[PDB]
Amino acid sequence: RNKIFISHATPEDDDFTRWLSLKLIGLGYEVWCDILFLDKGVDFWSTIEKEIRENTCKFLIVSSTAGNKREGVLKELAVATKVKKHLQDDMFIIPLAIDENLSYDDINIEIV
Amino acid sequence: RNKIFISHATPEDDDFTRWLSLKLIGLGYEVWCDILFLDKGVDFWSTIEKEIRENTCKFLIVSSTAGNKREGVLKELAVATKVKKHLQDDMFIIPLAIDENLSYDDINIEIVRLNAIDFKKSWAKGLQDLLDAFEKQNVPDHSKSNLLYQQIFLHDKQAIEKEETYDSNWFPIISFPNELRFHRYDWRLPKQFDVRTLAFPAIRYKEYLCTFAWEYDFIHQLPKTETYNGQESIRISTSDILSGRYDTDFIRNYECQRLIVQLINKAFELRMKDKNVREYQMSKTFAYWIEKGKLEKDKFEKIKLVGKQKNKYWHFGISAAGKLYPSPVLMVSSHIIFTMDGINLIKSKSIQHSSRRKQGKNWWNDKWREKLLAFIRFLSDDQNAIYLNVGSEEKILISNKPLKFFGKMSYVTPS
Amino acid sequence: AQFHDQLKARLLEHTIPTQILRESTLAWRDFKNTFGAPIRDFSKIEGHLAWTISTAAYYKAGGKPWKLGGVCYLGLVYKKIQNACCAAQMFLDNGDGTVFKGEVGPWYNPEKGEYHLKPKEAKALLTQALESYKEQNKSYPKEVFIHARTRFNDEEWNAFNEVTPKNTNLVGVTITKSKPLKLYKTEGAFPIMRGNAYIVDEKKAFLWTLGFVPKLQSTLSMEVPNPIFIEINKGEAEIQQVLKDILALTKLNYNACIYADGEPVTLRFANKIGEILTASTEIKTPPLAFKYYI
Amino acid sequence: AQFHDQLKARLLEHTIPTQILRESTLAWRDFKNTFGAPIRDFSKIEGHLAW
Amino acid sequence: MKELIYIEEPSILFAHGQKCTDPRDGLALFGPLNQIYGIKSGVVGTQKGLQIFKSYLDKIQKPIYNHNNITRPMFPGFEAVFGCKWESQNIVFKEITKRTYDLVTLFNDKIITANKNDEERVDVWFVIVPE
Amino acid sequence: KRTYDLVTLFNDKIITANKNDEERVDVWFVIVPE
RNA sequence: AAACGGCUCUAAUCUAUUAG
DNA sequence: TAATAGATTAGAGCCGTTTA
Ligand SMILES: [Mg+2]
Repeated sequence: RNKIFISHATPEDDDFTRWLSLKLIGLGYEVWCDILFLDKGVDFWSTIEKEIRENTCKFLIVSSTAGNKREGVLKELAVATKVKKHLQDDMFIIPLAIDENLSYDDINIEIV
Repeated sequence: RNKIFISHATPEDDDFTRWLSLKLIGLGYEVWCDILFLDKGVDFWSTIEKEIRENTCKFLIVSSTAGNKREGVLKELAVATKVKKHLQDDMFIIPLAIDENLSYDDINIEIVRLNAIDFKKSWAKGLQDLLDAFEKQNVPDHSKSNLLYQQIFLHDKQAIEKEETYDSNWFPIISFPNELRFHRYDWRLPKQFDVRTLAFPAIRYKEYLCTFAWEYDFIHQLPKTETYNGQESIRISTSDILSGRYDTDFIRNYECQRLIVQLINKAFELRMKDKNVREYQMSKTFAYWIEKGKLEKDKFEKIKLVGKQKNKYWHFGISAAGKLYPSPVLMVSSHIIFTMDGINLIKSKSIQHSSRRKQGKNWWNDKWREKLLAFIRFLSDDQNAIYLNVGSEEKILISNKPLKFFGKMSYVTPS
Repeated sequence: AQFHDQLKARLLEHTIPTQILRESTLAWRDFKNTFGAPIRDFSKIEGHLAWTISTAAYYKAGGKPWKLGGVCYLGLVYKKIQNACCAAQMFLDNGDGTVFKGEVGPWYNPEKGEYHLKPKEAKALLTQALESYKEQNKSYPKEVFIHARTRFNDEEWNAFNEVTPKNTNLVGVTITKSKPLKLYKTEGAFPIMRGNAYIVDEKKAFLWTLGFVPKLQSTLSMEVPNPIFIEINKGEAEIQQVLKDILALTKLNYNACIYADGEPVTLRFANKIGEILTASTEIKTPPLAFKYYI
Repeated sequence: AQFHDQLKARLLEHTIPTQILRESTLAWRDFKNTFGAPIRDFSKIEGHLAW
Repeated sequence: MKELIYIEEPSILFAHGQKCTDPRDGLALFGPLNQIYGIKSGVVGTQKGLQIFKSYLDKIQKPIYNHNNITRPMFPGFEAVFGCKWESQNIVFKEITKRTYDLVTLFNDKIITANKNDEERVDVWFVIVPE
Repeated sequence: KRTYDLVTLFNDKIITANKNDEERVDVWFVIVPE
């Protein structure tokens, strides 16, 4: 369960997620990033789910304008909601607002 | 593009897949269940690709706990996700959750966002939900299939939570004479005389005359009963009998209410001979019915009581039996009495039974209830009561409104 | 008049599931009244006729068309010959199946009009039922749901309560039809709907085992339905549980393929097998399974 | 000695087609002579046996 | 006004563990609990009785409609509902060519000789009585 | 006697099942123990 | 007796009472 | 033994096929 998860838009939002991940391993915390640790030649969604609901203390959702509407982030956040309900852990879901463009209203109703 | 695809866990989810497959085929939709449509020989993975990509309209994945981790269904679901992205059609995949041993928090991410159609404990109502969804999304014979379609929806029709009021058969006895009197006609009443022939209701019980009438009422037909001492008669209040509080070595409780019951019955019998209504001797009791032409257009209060059927005449009649177990009530029973032309009763009872069944072929709750209420109201003297002459000063009062019931659960009447 | 039941009774010794079919039933169009429509008009219910015939055939062929969802419902009926009490029992086994055997060996009360069991006959009946339950479910029933069309006298109830084992609260139910309560509906033209229960007492009630149906959009009974009086005259039990169990018993009518019947099926099947048993001479250890009777 | 004969005779009144199958026939491999091959060697005849 | 309490209609099991209310719908949807492989019908009646039984059996094998299907469900055909073979070409026919006792004895002896003497196995004897 | 009782056990099992049990049996395979 | 109901008819018994 | 009632009970027949 001891791991930190970062979900994000894959094509556009890579620099911040990579930087945050590398800083986190530098501090000592374990991370799982889909552009760093998702190994080539695996079932990417199956491993994503296994990591979400098997080894994940925290689930961080980068909240860029495109990332919020992104289907992969939506599925990841949905199972994040399910596992948050299961583990009973408080504040297991942590959003990260990185863009000044999107406002408070514009964020999708799940993570508001 | 008109085809339905049903991916499933092959080793342990066959039965539901086949049932749904033939049900959908019988509904007109084209299905591609693998165990029922995959040709032998053909490259199965390439053929599944071709079906999913080229002609599959909707994707139905089963969410059994054996599934959602099976490689084959996962691969078909990944291809289904790709076709969902390509088609940009909402809810192209329609998951079905048949297993109750997995929760919605254990569904794989590929279909976790989509709402699973409920199949957990009722496959037929789940199929009705699925077909409702298919109609909603306009998923792709004209007499046979509609029967199955209606049967799926009608298999689970139930009672709507609505309040309904019911007119019952029992009529309450609003009031009654307060005292039951046993007169001491030890020698005044002839021992071989028939008590039922008395003009007023009474019974020869224990060499007493049990009746609700005054001791001097039985004079015209029993002159020798005159000059009778009132102290000899023993009087018991009717309220004590009805409440069951009265019990003596003289008369037992059960005998006392049996006696008042038969007194009420005899009062009815001796009353309706005055109420302008003829009688018919059924096997157990008497049924009172009105002859034809005695009512204006043969109706009372917008309800007909005598009419024409197959050259003969039918008359609605009633039979009364008082009982006191729940409360003092008079149970009525409805009958049809049959005549040549409304004036002459039918002697043969086989013809009577056949004609009663024929007239009861098309009579229903509204007709039966309205005719019973109309007959009871016609027998009534005043607005809300029927008088039975149990005494020259005491009368039995029968309510005009039957015991109304009410219920929290009922139905919508088909039109 | 005594052809079918006598034939079944004669065939009873050597178990042979037999189904009697009238020639006018299968082909009702050929035989008419000689002046018009056929004597038996099956046009409207031909599919229903096939349903019933197929269900009966599948039942007599050793198949179980439908089941029901630690209580032994023992419904016994008295037959006029000396009076013969013949019972049908139903309960749920360990494997969730509905064991619906009979309770046969009709016990004979010599009194002409006393539809009650003598202490010895009642003892034999209840010990047979309890032994059948013990051999079927490997343990004694929690509560035997004895029911009948007649009220139980004191002596037979004492015999039942002294033959029963411990921790077996036994309850008797008297189910009577033709009780004059013709409850109508004032607003609509459609009768009271099946399933209504009128609690007229903590022990006695009116159960509407038949009536209008929302699912069939029609009525199981022509005219106005007649409720059946359910009286818990003996034994201690809740009236609502008794009504629910009666409606549950109202579903095991294997002899037909119909939604439901006006009376519990246990009573009806006990009456049918009793008619079979009394149709002919005595049979020692009768088959006790309805495929041979209905 | 007379188990099969008596059993088949007592089933004659209530007609019941019965087949007596010895355990040593259906699953002959399990029962062994305690020092070697099974007491009934059906290996050569299995299909025939089934037949 | 007296309260009419409601007893919910119980549901009866069917194939695959499913529950329904009407047998005529639970059978048509899912089918019976246990599987038999078929019905070897035996018919004890006249030649006309055998012909009538055969004709009605062939009619049964195909779906048959009621006059009003909403109130009373259709019959989808024997094989559709029960999944069991009850064909009319597998009939064991025993032709027949105090009066109550003798009439019973005729069919009785036919059935007893059939079940005892003859080798063909019959699961249910359809005594097609005349009229 | 011992043969009689051993036969009678399988016997009355078979008649009890043919008479009481609802399920049809075309042929009863008495697996005689060894 | 495919079957279930509505009705119709008949009979019997149990109480209590009166006449044998 | 007969009669007069009510309450239970059982037997058979007889007709319609459950309003769209
Ligand atoms: Mg039957």
